[PDB]
Formats: sequence, C-alpha cells, structure tokens
Amino acid sequence: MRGLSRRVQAMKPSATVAVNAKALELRRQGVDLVALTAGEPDFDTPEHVKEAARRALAQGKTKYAPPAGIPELREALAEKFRRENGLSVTPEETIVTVGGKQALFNLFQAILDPGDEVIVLSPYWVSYPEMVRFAGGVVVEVETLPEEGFVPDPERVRRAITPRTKALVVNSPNNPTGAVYPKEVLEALARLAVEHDFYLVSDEIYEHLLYEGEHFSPGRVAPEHTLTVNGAAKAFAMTGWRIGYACGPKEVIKAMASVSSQSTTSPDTIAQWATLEALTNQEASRAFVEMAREAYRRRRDLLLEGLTALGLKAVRPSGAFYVLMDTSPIAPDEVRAAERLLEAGVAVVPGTDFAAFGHVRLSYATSEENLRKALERFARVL
Amino acid sequence: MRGLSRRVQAMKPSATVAVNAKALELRRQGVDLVALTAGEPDFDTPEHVKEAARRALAQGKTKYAPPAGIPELREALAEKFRRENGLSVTPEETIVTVGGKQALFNLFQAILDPGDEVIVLSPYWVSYPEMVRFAGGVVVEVETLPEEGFVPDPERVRRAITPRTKALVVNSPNNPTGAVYPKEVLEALARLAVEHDFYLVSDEIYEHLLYEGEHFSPGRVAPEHTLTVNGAAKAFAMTGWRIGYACGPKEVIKAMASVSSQSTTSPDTIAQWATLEALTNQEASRAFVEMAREAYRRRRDLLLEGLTALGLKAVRPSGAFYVLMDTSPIAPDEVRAAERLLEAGVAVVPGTDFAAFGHVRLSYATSEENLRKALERFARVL
Repeated sequence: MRGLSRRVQAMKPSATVAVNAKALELRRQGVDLVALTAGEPDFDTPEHVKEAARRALAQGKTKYAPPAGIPELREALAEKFRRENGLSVTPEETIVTVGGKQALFNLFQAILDPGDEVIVLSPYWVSYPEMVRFAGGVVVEVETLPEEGFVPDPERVRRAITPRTKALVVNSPNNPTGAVYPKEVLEALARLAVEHDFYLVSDEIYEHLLYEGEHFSPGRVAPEHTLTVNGAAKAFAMTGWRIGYACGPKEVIKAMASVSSQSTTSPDTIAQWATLEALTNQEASRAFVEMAREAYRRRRDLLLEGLTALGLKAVRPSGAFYVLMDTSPIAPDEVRAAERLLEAGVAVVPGTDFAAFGHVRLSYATSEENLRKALERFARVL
Repeated sequence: MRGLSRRVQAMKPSATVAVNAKALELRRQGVDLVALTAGEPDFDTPEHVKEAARRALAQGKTKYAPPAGIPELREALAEKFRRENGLSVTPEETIVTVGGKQALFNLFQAILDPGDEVIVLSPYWVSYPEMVRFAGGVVVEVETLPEEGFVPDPERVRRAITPRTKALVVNSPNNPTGAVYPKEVLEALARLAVEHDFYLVSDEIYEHLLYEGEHFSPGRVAPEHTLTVNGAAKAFAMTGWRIGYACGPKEVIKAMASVSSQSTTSPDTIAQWATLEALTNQEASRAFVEMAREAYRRRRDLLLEGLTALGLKAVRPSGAFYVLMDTSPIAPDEVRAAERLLEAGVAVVPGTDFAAFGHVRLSYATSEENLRKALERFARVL
C-alpha cells in the first residue's frame, strides 16, 4: 500500500504560515509592509569567512568530509568550547552538523525511544516539540512567566520530572523571549539532571548576542549529563551556510555522527573550511561580533523606548534579537492581533507556535529606519 | 534516565571499517597503498560551478532558503527531469536536499511505519538497509546474479511482494555492480508497483556516467508510484557540496519537505545557487560530463583488460565507476582477500556490506597510472 507514515502525518500546521500568506497577498496588491519577522541577522557574513570559502574553492576542497566533520574543525571546536565556554571537552566529543537544528534533530533520534519524555520550557522555539514528537517522544511543558522575566523557576521544572524523563531543553539566550538565564538558575537545572539522571540539552547559539549579564554553560558543572548545542548561524550571520556544532558525552556524540552518516553524510565541505576561519581568526570574528552587538543594542533600546511610550508591554530582553510584545490592547488574541498589524503595514510573528499566547514576537534585526516606521504604524493602530 | 535509543544501537558494524583500520596501520608504518576505494569522482568540480558560487558570495546569498529549495532551482529541476528523463513534473513536485542520501532518508521517514517492508536488490549500496531499518522498516532482500549480469528478474521480485510491501528500491546505473538495467526490466518493475500498489524508489545518480545502453527512468511509466532520486554529486564532481534532488507524487514531496524543515531547514544556499549553474549552463556542463565519461571509459577498459590477463573474473560494468571482482582465487572470502591485497599494496572495498560476498568492489575514479600500479601488485596474490 501507498500513503504517508504516521509520524509525518502528525505534524501540526503553523499559524505563522497562515499569516505569512496574507502578508504576501498585501505585498502583491502593493501594500508596503515593514517586516519585524526575521529569524536571522540582517548583516552579511564577514569577509574573512567569505575569503576562506574562496580559498577552499581554489584549493579544490570539494570532496566528502568525515561524518563528524573535518578533523581541523573538530580541534578548533574543542578549543572554542573550552576557551569561550569553560567546557572540558576533547576533539572526539565534538561534532559538526548541517546547522544547529540538525544537531538537535540527531540528538533526539539518538536518545529518544517512543514514550520517552522531554521537558520543554515555554515560550519555546517552534522546532523543539516537533523534533521530540518525530522521534516518538512525549513533550512535557513547563511554563515560564512574563512577571518572572521568562526565567524558569527550578521548582516548577521539578514538578514535571517523572521516571520517564529523558531530557530537559534549555535555551539561553532565548528565542522568542530574549531572556538570559542567571548562572544560579542554570546550575539548579543541572543539579536536577544529575539527581534525576537525565540529559540537559543546552541550546546556546545566541551566546554572543548578549547585552547584559554573563553567558554561563551548564556543561561546566555536569559535563556527562549535558549536550551543548551551538553553531555559526546567529553569531556570524551564517544562516545560509548550514553549519552547527555540539559537544557532550563521547557515546552520544558518536551516536549523533552515526545518524549523520545515514542521512546527510557530512555538512558541505567549503562551509566547514569557511567556519574554521571564523573560529581560528579570533581577531576578525571578535570585530564582527562587537559591531553586531553594538548595533542590536541600539536597536533594542530604540524599540523598547517606543513601545513603552505607547503603553505596549514587553519584557526587556537581555540577549538574541527578539522582543515578545503583549497584544491585549490590540486584539483579544495573537492571531487577530497579527492580522490587524498586517492591515496597518507591520508584519510580526504570532506567538501561537511558541506557546506565547497573547504575545507577538518582534525582531530587531532590521534597520533603525524600519524600526521607527513600525512604531509609527503601531501608534496608528492605537 | 540516560542512554541511547534502540534505533541507534540497532546499527550494524561495518566490514569496511576493519580493513580500513588495517590500511591506516599499514599507511602509518610508511607502506604505500594504491587505493581503489573511492566513492566519488577524482576530478575537481568544474570552473563554471565554482564561479557561480563565488557570485552568490559576492551577492550576499548567505541567508536561509525555503525547505524544499530555492525557487529558481526547483524550476530548473523540473526542466531537467522533463528534458533529460522524459518526466512531466512541476516545480512543486521537485525538492532540493542535502545530497541524494538525504532525499532517500527523508523519503523513508515520510513513508515507512514500523513493520513496513522495503524490497532491496542485492548487491546494494550500503546505506539502503540502514535507512530502512532506522525508520522502523523491514528489509526484504532480493538477490541479483552475476550469471545474469546482476540484472534483476521481475519474477524473483514478484515472489517477494507481501501485503506489507511499501517500497522497492531500484538503482541503475548500479553501485556497486556497475550494471545498467534495460528499459523493459525497468518497465516490468514499475508495473509490479502499480499492480501491487507500493512505491518504486529509483536512485538514478549515475545516469550521466553510462558507457553503453541507455538510461530509462521508470517514473515515465508509473509517475504516481515513483520517487526519482538524483543529485549533482557523481555527475559534476560535487560530492562535498551536498546537493541532491528528487521528484515524484506531490503529496510525498511535500512530506519530504516537512522532514527537512525540522532537521536541516534547507541545503546550503551558496551550494544551491552553484547547482543552478550546473543545471542551466548546458554547454559547459555537457563538456564536463563528456570529458569525464571518456576518461572513465578509458580507465574501465584498461582495468578490465588487466584483470582478464591475470585470470581474474568480474562482470563487465556499463555504468558508474565500479567493478565487482571475484575473489575466490585469492581467498575463501572477501574480507581475507581484501587483507591479502592490502599486504600486496592495494586497498579495495570488501563486498560484505553490499551483500556481495566473494567479491570486492574496485573503483576506477583514480588515474590510469594508479590503476596500472594496482594491476602490477595483483600479481603477488596469485
């Protein structure tokens, strides 16, 4: 018989997709929309990285790479994780993937048997629950509150642990909230993993997009329980390159490379060489990160002042480039809110898919000029 | 609790791995080995494709691409499948993946429920059974015989169909036998699919590497039951670029795009723009393909002549760049023969993982000087 598998059939439809199509309708009928929907840097990838790609091409590095990545990059990864994150890892406890999303996907395929439970903290990145379910797992959600600045309360996470708990996913700096979790909270979560024996999955791709506080990595205290996920996409404006990386327990990294061998073989060889330059030339990369961080901070401040002036509520973000805005004064729910804003000329992402009901995610990875136009149209709606 | 999933632990230990470790050892102790193991072209990727990638870099095409691929590429894919394969497909029945391997992986994830049977023709590419089992599928092996030139008999295939049969994988030109299946055989196989209601998966990556006969795509006779898999890897010496493509039933393609969105998002954007050039610059691309095909033809003939002179048996290949050699005169089995050849200075691939027992796979994607060098060493294992 023909027909699709149960797993692919159990994929819920996005609310973002529904609003996106309407936005195209408007653009097509000539409506000028200011988009605050981007999930990637507006900056282009830095030249030192582009130049390394050009050299790789000229040197004919166009052949299959090992499943876990080019050895040079794995060594560079071991250094980065130790130097920047205080993580005690060897090159063999490192892996290169097709974006940080593939590292997460491979991870769940490697540790989840049907029925295994994964604790997710809402609001969450849309992809976490889908990948957990795809591998046959069970999503157990724990809520973080706006009045607590979207920082998890360890006691609330405590209530979601059962004997079937396999993993707990933590994402700081956070997408969609922009919250940076304090080290004491992160240490508390790591103690739960060690006490209850499960994996702590730390999604740290926004580590360099930090305006205040410090980025702490839970693997510093519980290396055998923690799988650290990261990548080049957000910090180096390399979303289209598809290069992610992770480190953690040897047995898990090895299993993750086995999954890559049966699915993608290895990430694009030229992108691996270009990423190696991003990691080795610290001087040029630092210059890009500081330039981007200063620009995002200015943009965040501009946006927040404006929202506040209008009376619109938003928890001040400490990292990444997103702000979750309460839509109560605009409409009774996010989707309706998103549609009215579309009609006023502003495209936003409804919070539905992230489990951030009553909110809309705004992205400031745009120009100041665009941010001021958006605040104007927002004022009209009000 | 912690631990690995049963699907990752269910993966078998490769026989290619044990000889390879022995080869690494030998190479460590200085030993010179002539490798006839390559699974990729020896040629570097053609200059026009390289230039198209530099253009995308200079234009800032470094952002996220749609899950099914850049629109420009899906369009050119529709033209390719129609022009070159006689396939009437629309761009929406087309998908771009992280190599042809991902296309196959995403497909099995999208169509196989635990228990479903997939018929695979042996000798087979190592990855087929792994991909089927990883998704819950049950492999059903149908042997092809050296006496029949490794071409399947529809009759033996018919005997293997059960009410649990969901798919039949066909790979022509074949890895590792080099066999090219005749249109009539390809039509008979397609017929069983329509007649017994299951999918026919046609791996056609070596289509442009054909020395005699003609490439027929079964999708022409059962378009609703067929998923045609291809890619730029073998044809344009782009293995490290990771760009594969497929076409077939609109509902399956859409499901495959859903698997990509939760795992890799989309293939590298720079590599997609590069591939469009290979697909659209018909003039430079054919010049490359004809050049390669001539070099492979010369090399196959030299290798076949030398083997016969040595009294060694191999079924004459009409496509790809492999030769399956009978190892009985050398040792009682493939593994022992491969180790003997290693000691004699030649590295080959044992037929064990491909279900080609008593054979060893030889690759002619290396220089004639290396082929000649290997042939001289062969005298020592008689």
